[PDB]
Amino acid sequence: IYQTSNFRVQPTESIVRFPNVTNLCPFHEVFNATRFASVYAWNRTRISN
Amino acid sequence: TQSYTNSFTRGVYYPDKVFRSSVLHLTQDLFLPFFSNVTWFHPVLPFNDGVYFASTEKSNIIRGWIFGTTLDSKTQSLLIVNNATNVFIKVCEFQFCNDPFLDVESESGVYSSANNCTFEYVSQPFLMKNLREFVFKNIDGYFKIYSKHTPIIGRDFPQGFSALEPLVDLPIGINITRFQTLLALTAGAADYYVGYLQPRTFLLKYNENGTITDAVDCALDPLSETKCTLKSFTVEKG
Amino acid sequence: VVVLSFELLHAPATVCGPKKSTNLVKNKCVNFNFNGLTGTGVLTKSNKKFLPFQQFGRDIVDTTDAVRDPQTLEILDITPCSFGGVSVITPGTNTSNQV
Ligand SMILES: *[C@@H]1O[C@H](CO)[C@@H](O)[C@H](O)[C@H]1NC(C)=O
Ligand SMILES: *[C@@H]1O[C@H](CO)[C@@H](O)[C@H](O)[C@H]1NC(C)=O
Ligand SMILES: *[C@@H]1O[C@H](CO)[C@@H](O)[C@H](O)[C@H]1NC(C)=O
Ligand SMILES: *[C@@H]1O[C@H](CO)[C@@H](O)[C@H](O)[C@H]1NC(C)=O
Ligand SMILES: *[C@@H]1O[C@H](CO)[C@@H](O)[C@H](O)[C@H]1NC(C)=O
Repeated sequence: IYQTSNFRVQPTESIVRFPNVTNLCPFHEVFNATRFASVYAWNRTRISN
Repeated sequence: TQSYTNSFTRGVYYPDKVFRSSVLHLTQDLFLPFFSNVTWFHPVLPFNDGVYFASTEKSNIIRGWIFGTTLDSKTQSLLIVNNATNVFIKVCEFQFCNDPFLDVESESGVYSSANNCTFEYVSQPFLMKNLREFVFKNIDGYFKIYSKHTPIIGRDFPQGFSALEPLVDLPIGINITRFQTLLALTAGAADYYVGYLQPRTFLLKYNENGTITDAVDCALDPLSETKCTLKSFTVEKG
Repeated sequence: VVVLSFELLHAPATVCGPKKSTNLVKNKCVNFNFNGLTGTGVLTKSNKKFLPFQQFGRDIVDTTDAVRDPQTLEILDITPCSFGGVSVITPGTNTSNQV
């Protein structure tokens, strides 16, 4: 009797389970505002986190 | 004002978020040495690695905390106020008044004025004879905070064991070399204590339910070190 | 016109795009990823009593054997898929060829 090799059951598929998505950064209001004042006086806001 | 007392077996918190059942995990982290020497206050206090703040403050008198470099409107600071419905954590600057007492007419009591505020996190009040224990830790700018509420009746600083849960891990990183307390309004019943954590080694005991029920310091006395070496709570003759 | 500068610099980013997910399959060998916990095995239903801040679970030898799913907060066991050795039984090739 000879011990030759090994033996395994292969995986079927793949799964990814990142948590719920929320706290979407605000970007529509910048695009959907109907006015940007002027090019010499523009509105800016910092978006982060 | 300062009267001192021993620390007994207090100030143990969950080191990580891993669930273990009926094991004995030997942990290496910053902790409060057993039978230490705390200062009972009846001020200027530095911040080297973390503190154990245990204000019983029976009704409501003590509230508020200031952390940072200069504790003024010059360098970034921190605030924590939890009254009855909301708690605020402002990371902006505030010059300091003469006393850390709240005016209760809106803000001029504890601090001077406001400026250029930034990220704010809110939550439910941290409150849920009324013992309150907190541990503050700032490592690589996550500002770990731990807490445990035991309004049960004991002594002014009794014995007993209670593990401390985590509470929040705010993404911060301001410089916190010094801090100072706050209150609302010296000869008052401002019963609270301080004490610095220390890099040590412990032996925490978990139960199948998942909660720490006992622990043993590994540098107190020879028997404790023997227990840690054997990784057990019992030792046979030898 | 708007200038949406995507500055990425020494300060931590903390501003990244979203991440989608897939379904949960139980009682089947599979690969998985739970917020960055790679590994393969069979996911079943467990009767453990996590405290409401504990994510993993570990044995006496530090092998992950429990996970709390992010979307739905329940407990799943983890058992690695089957493996073992293989031996071949033969008579002499001078005799026969069956095994
Ligand atoms: C604490 O420090 C004081 C001196 O500050 C010392 O007399 C005392 O033995 C120390 N330990 C305890 C338990 O009070
Ligand atoms: C933090 O502020 C203190 C003064 O409050 C200062 O001595 C120290 O150099 C600053 N930086 C660090 C890294 O502690
Ligand atoms: C606690 O303080 C905040 C801000 O000072 C206030 O909005 C809130 O109403 C206070 N809580 C109660 C119960 O009044
Ligand atoms: C607050 O921060 C802003 C921007 O960093 C700065 O212009 C201002 O001088 C600071 N102080 C006050 C009192 O606003
Ligand atoms: C953990 O929870 C189970 C189920 O309620 C309970 O039977 C057990 O006593 C608990 N463990 C304790 C209280 O140490």
